[PDB]
Amino acid sequence: TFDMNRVIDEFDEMTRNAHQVQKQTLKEILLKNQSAIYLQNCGLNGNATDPEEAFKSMVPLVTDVELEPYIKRMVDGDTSPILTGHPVPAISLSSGTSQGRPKFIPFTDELMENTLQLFRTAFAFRNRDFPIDDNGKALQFIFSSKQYISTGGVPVGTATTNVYRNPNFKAGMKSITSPSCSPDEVIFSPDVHQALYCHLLSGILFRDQVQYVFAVFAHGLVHAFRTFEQVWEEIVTDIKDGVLSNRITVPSVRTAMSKLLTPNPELAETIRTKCMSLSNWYGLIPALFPNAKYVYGIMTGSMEPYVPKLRHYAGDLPLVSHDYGSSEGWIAANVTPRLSPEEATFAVIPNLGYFEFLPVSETGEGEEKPVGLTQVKIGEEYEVVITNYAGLYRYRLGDVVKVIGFYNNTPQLKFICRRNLILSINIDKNTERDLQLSVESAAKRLSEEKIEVIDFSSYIDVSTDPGHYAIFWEISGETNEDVLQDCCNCLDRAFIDAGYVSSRKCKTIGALELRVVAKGTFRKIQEHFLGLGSSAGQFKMPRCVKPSNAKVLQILCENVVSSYFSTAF
Amino acid sequence: LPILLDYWPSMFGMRARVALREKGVEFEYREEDFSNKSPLLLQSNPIHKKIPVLVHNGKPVCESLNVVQYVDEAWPEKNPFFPSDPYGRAQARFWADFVDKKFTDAQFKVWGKKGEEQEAGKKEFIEAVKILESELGDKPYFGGDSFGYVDISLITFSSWFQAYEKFGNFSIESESPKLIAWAKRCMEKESVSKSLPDSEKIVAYAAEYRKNNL
Amino acid sequence: LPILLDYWPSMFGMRARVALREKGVEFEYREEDFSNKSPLLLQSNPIHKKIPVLVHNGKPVCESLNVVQYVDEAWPEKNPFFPSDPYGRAQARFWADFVDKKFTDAQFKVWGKKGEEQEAGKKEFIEAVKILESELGDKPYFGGDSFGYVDISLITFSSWFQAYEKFGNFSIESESPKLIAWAKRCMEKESVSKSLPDSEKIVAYAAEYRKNNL
Ligand SMILES: Nc1ncnc2c1ncn2[C@@H]1O[C@H](COP(=O)(O)OP(=O)(O)OP(=O)(O)O)[C@@H](O)[C@H]1O
Ligand SMILES: N[C@@H](CCC(=O)N[C@@H](CS)C(=O)NCC(=O)O)C(=O)O
Ligand SMILES: N[C@@H](CCC(=O)N[C@@H](CS)C(=O)NCC(=O)O)C(=O)O
Ligand SMILES: CC/C=C\C[C@H]1C(=O)CC[C@@H]1CC(=O)O
Ligand code: MET
Repeated sequence: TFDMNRVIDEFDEMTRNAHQVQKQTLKEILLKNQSAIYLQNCGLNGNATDPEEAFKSMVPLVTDVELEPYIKRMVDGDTSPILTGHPVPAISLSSGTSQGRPKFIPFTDELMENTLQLFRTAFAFRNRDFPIDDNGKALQFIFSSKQYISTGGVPVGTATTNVYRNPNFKAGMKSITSPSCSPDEVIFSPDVHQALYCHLLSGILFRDQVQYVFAVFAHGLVHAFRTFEQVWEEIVTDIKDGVLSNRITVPSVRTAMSKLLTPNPELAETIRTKCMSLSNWYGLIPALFPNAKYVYGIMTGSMEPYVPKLRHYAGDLPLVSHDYGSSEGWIAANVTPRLSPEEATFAVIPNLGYFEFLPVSETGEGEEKPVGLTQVKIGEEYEVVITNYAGLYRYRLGDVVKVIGFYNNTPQLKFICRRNLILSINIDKNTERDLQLSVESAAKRLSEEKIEVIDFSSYIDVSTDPGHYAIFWEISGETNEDVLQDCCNCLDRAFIDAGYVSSRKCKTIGALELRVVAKGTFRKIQEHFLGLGSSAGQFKMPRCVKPSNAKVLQILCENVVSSYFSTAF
Repeated sequence: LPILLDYWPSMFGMRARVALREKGVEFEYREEDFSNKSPLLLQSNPIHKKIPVLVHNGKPVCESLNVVQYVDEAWPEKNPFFPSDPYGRAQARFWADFVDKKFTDAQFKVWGKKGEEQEAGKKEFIEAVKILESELGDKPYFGGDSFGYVDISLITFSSWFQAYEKFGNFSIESESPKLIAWAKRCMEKESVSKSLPDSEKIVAYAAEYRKNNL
Repeated sequence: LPILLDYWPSMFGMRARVALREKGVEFEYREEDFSNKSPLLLQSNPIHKKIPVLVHNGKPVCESLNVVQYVDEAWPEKNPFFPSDPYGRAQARFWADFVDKKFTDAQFKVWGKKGEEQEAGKKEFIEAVKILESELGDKPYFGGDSFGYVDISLITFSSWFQAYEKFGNFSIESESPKLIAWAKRCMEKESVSKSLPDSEKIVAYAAEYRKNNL
């Protein structure tokens, strides 16, 4: 039951109660997960009078690689419990690479309760600084239309998709946020790139009522407001004629869009007029809806260079930094939304998990043991280690964060991060060069439509015999099937190495399948990543996924705008 | 060698079987027929006549959970089913007790009753199973850093997980992936592998219970 | 201090009450209007909503037999109810399991139900008081040479003996004299002496439940 004042107070109290809820959380995680095999070798039984000391002393810091082979076991046929505990409802992935190899993490139900508590507070506090209509809606470029399964018949999954797919969230979203313009089906539309300009449609529809434009980052807004560039008829011409534009080829989104289409000629006059009358599209967003109190998302560190554009799009409209945290971990939420992107700072949430930070102080690295989150000195930057119900215990994330100050008894952290990573020899390659070359050489074919590809990826499926490769393609614009079929061929044709060739010619591994995905999906993979509990930087994305990456996977299956196998061979 | 008098379809008997196989202590299995029960079962259990009874040192222990609790402490040298702390074991007995009444009551209605009892048993079972899931949250084994006291106790119902699916019309995987697949982990262990009878035989037995019992 | 949620006439509450004081702990008792289950109780046991509940280290312990186990394991230095051998533990846990199944329902039938159900119950409890007397044999106390775990479990039912006698219009002692005999002998221990409410009160609570549900 959402309410402004009582939620503040509850969170006011627990942030001030930081030490008790931090120590109780670790204990309540250990209570729930006292039987972890990882824990077993370490030698924990729970309870005791030194549990936290035992936790630090009897358990070692851990990297992605030795935890990979573990959580691999969960997904590949053996649906068994591992680092965390019971069989996971689905599996995470991380930016960067685990030994040049795909990353792995599990999620649980409690962090869904965490979803509901955390938006309530962030949204409550923002709404105190920027109150909102109860009967208004919200233009949010947010999408979760795609769901995949592991070889074991177990969904492996992303933040976006799972949260929205989970049963409690539409019921739990009603009173803390503005009802989405976009049907869930167009959010759940098999074609995002098509649905995305339709999402634009959607958010603009009730513009006087909408309280904000929202993306997790400026780039999406930018993308979208650079898609404000990149769409605007279709909508007008297709909303005009009461018939959706023929660019849209999908029945589900076609039926939904169709039920709301009748022929209106006066409005074109209006929508049109405003739009070519102004300078630079300075203030895109206030122009769309004057009424929006603020612009929302994460504008700090690496999205900082994308802020000018947003600002250019945003005009005088205030830019609000969004909270920080994710499927692996949630740490900080903004209870001071008014604060600018440049002065943006973030407040660690206390009951989400147990967090230890490794100091970088000496030169590089310097040898120092982990200290309490409250013990972290103000002004100094520590590497982030995160313990939580996602199943990582004393796991180092590889990111540097800065302590700006303290909200009562709780610490604040800020992000100037770039990429918290080092590379290792990859296993999904077919060098990135090749894969980047692969995408580049085949993309030229879609370039005759003069449309350029924003991002890409690849997959190996060892469930099927022969195992078959999967490429994921993210381009700004729609096109026919023949050309994507051709592109799939070139991807095979673009990987220049000898060994690729001997086997797909021998077909022990299936014809590389190019599954064209819709625009903004890999952007979505920036969306949960910079947002990812750690320190801002999380921006290197592994280009091809073995059965060792799973967040990207959930994304991959259901929004196959086009799904095809090479006609050659 | 300890002798265990066991009913192959009885779930409690499997738990004693799992216990002795988990430890690595050899035993002789004895199949009891309710029709002509052995002199020992009647001699060991004069009133209650209930499997599985274990006789160790010429001293017969009764109840399966008891077999388990007795079994843990009478050989505590290699495998600890329970945590060292008294309170961790507080959840132990409580959770054994949980699964033993409510869970056993729900499921027995599912494979052993018809009409509203099925329906009541369904929602009850699904809720029970949910409660385990939600309370346990993210735990590989119930009872401690290795295999646990209530893992064993709950793992016996894994054999009956598919008879419960088929009779109840509900997938225990679909609403609660974790518990059904917590059952698949334990299957890899030789304890659950060799102390847990095949799915097909017990479902016929439960199905036979339907034909046999009106 | 060890926090108790108790019901004035809950025999199981008594089992907690009898156990704690037996071993040597100063504790608090809270009386419960079950109409309004306590905020700490619902937090202790949301789904069961039942007592006795002993709270230690800000942690809730539940179920009567469980609570007496918590009692032993939390300060195992002065008064152990259990024998040293695992098997005597098993017998004692077995005998604790006996009192709860047919023994509890039987008395529940004798003062809780009438007629067709009543006489069924009265034959049930006299059967169990017979089994009980024979297993006692010569012993000063079931559980061990001295005060035992399971002594604590069924000693609390002895205050309901008046209730069983009056509505039951039967004398349990003449058919089985030594159980009831032993129970007033157990009364001498200070734990059971202070923990147990008056029998006329219990009789009248039983009457209160009878008069209402006719
Ligand atoms: N503290 C938290 N830890 C983990 N997830 C959280 C936390 N708070 C909220 N969530 C939510 O988890 C939900 C789902 O993300 P999710 O965990 O399902 O995908 P996942 O498989 O764990 O991992 P990933 O997104 O990296 O692939 C989101 O809606 C997210 O907001
Ligand atoms: N209390 C014992 C006995 C349990 C019990 O009643 N088991 C059933 C097997 S399903 C049984 O023995 N039934 C005997 C019968 O059907 O007569 C235990 O928990 O194992
Ligand atoms: N196994 C439990 C059973 C407890 C029980 O039957 N409790 C009754 C008291 S007679 C109860 O709490 N009923 C709940 C209520 O009255 O609302 C225990 O031994 O503690
Ligand atoms: C449940 C909390 C709501 C706020 C979180 C989600 C958003 O609404 C935007 C991203 C954020 C997740 C992230 O930071 O990755
Ligand atoms: C708004 S719900 C969660 C959004 C998050 N940034 C994601 O992309 O997963």
